[PDB]
Amino acid sequence: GSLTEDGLSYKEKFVVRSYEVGSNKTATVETIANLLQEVGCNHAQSVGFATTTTMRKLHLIWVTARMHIEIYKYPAWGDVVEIETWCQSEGRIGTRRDWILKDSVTGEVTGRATSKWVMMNQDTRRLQKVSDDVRDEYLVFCPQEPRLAFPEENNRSLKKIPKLEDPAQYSMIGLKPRRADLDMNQHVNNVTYIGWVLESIPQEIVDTHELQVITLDYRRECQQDDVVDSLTTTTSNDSQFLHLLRLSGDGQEINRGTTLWRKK
Amino acid sequence: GSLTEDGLSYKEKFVVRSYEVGSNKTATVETIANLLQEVGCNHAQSVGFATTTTMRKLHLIWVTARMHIEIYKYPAWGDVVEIETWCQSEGRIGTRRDWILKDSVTGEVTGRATSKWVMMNQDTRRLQKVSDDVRDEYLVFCPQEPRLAFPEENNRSLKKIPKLEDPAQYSMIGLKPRRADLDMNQHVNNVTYIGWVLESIPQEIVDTHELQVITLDYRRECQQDDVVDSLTTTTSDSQFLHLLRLSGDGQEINRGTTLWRKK
Ligand SMILES: Oc1ccc2cn[nH]c2c1
Ligand SMILES: Oc1ccc2cn[nH]c2c1
Ligand SMILES: Oc1ccc2cn[nH]c2c1
Ligand SMILES: Oc1ccc2cn[nH]c2c1
Repeated sequence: GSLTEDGLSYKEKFVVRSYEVGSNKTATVETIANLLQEVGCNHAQSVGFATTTTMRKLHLIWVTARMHIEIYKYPAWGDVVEIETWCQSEGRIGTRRDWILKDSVTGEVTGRATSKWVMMNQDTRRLQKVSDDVRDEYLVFCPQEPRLAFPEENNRSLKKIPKLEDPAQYSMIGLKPRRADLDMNQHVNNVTYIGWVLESIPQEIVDTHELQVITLDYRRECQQDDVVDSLTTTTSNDSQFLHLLRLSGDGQEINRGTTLWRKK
Repeated sequence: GSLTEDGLSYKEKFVVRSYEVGSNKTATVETIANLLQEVGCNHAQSVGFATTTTMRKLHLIWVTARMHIEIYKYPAWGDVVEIETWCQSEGRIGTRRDWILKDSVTGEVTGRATSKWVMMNQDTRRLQKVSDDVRDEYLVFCPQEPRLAFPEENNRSLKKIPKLEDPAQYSMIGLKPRRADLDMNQHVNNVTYIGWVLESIPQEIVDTHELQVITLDYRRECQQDDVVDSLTTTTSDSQFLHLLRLSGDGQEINRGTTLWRKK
């Protein structure tokens, strides 16, 4: 991978691996989300990082508040997918990281993603508005004029998500992360939550439809010793669902989301 | 990746990804096992295949009976690992696939693996002795003289593994595969079983030791709706005996042994 000519975005090519594909003979949404995370990590390393010096001094970290992914065409095993990523400050609310996925051979856009990140103290877990000092240190690596993967005036990436009411139409109970679901700092990887949300989609939908859109809100972390319940209700050719992840015991919410599926 | 000059083995380089590393900032054993599987798939595609023409129509498939992995040095995030793989027929018993892992920069051997594969009818699940017709269509892609990743006389890769007796010292119960744990044919990937075996190793061992050797025997496949119990007992470096069995009736799916070195 490499930073582009202006040094304001980062591009990388990936060849889809045999173990990365699902029952459709194409890359799963979890493989895509992992590649978005990988290109994001390489972009941060190429520019000196995704904590800055000031964040490390104040015990501050970036945490994902929302992830929105839209896939038009999933790459097959052996295909080359090219991913471009960039960041932008959104005032004092937080930062936004965007991605554009392309078929490396034809140059056609096959997917796009956008994520909202908030600043949090590592220890207290208290969210805070972005300070001007921290902002200045990020701005030199971001384009100054808006560059959005989802420009549209009424787009799906910014819609409010309601809380699923009991009883859920479908559910997958007792979901536990294993050690491979944890990252280098023993925290559950954000991609595992996508897998858990999709667990409550019935097999019939998986067999006859392809996941086209997923929007996921992150409210709370799931610990290594936590147990999760995944709940889904149909809200709708296309099928739409409302999703809720909550702790098995007391029902504390960890995530809420929406998915949109198109007939195969 | 590419077949070597003689076309009798296959080599491929992989750059370790950020999400592929664990708590010690190096590639997990599950990442390694996935790369061995990936280089094995690419070798089969490059020579005209993971099933022959005669095996197809006769509804025959290759299934893993044993996997033995030894890691001396795990690659870190950004490191380049070079993997060479080859196959050899072992008479009418089955086939063997071997791997050698190297640091691509220094050329030093950082790991090695060996796997035993048996022939099974995909429908009845009955194991079969390898027919001479199938043997012939495979021997043109394998070296004729023995080439072993584990040459040593009666080494760790060929030792018999006993059945763990109850009560187990440690256990992780109620383990279920999710859709990401299934492959392109909706079968649980062989790597998930490695993850499940290691789940019953206590966190204290994980924090103070590194996994150096794992030998795993496959007895029965776990279905998408099956629930598994992972059991471990210390037999000793630290050494453990492992058993994976169905939550309910206790039917055995796997047995194994691991060897860990102090960090
Ligand atoms: O559970 C699921 C269902 C659908 C998809 C698509 N990619 N990953 C999935 C997992
Ligand atoms: O057929 C293709 C080829 C490459 C890519 C990349 N994303 N989706 C694809 C589909
Ligand atoms: O549960 C475990 C424990 C140790 C390792 C090392 N790689 N992957 C593991 C999983
Ligand atoms: O430090 C290294 C560098 C590359 C490889 C490959 N396997 N292990 C390694 C360790």
